[PDB]
Amino acid sequence: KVFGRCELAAAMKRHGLDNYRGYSLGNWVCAAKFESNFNTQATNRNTDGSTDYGILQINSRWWCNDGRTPGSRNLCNIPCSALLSSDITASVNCAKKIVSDGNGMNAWVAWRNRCKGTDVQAWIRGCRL
Ligand SMILES: O=C1C(Br)=CC(=C(c2cc(Br)c(O)c(Br)c2)c2ccccc2S(=O)(=O)O)C=C1Br
Ligand SMILES: O=C1C(Br)=CC(=C(c2cc(Br)c(O)c(Br)c2)c2ccccc2S(=O)(=O)O)C=C1Br
Ligand code: NA
Repeated sequence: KVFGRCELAAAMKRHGLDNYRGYSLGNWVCAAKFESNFNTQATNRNTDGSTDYGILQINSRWWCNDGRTPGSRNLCNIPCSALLSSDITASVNCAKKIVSDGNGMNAWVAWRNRCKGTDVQAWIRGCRL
């Protein structure tokens, strides 16, 4: 499923992502735009041999199990396949685990380079929320 910008914002808010850990909703929409262009089925290999999955391009070295990444931790306790569903629940729950501690949304390079330090509230312009 390729979500619309506001469509995704609304689905995220139905899972309480708005202001999760202090990150306003636009941060997550901005991250999803530049990670996956809003496509839940996006998959992309990395130079370390891990792969990123789903609308937030969550990695298989640390977060999900894809059965082919040496030394994977699966800290979200989920098959990476689950992050490709049209239902964003699994991606949201894993994103919440990622942001629960550590470097927060800095786990996403795209967030750090494209979203951090900008007015991310622009990303929910014109969205009924
Ligand atoms: O900085 C990088 C970046 Br950027 C990409 C890549 C590669 C690559 C190729 C494909 Br195809 C692919 O799907 C992905 Br992901 C990466 C690559 C290129 C030539 C030979 C072997 C690889 S290898 O590393 O894949 O063996 C290597 C370095 Br170094
Ligand atoms: O030195 C190389 C060079 Br150059 C290319 C490639 C690859 C590759 C090659 C072709 Br051709 C291609 O069409 C695609 Br896509 C990827 C490759 C890259 C990453 C992962 C798997 C492959 S794999 O496909 O080789 O398993 C690996 C090495 Br090592
Ligand atoms: Na894995």
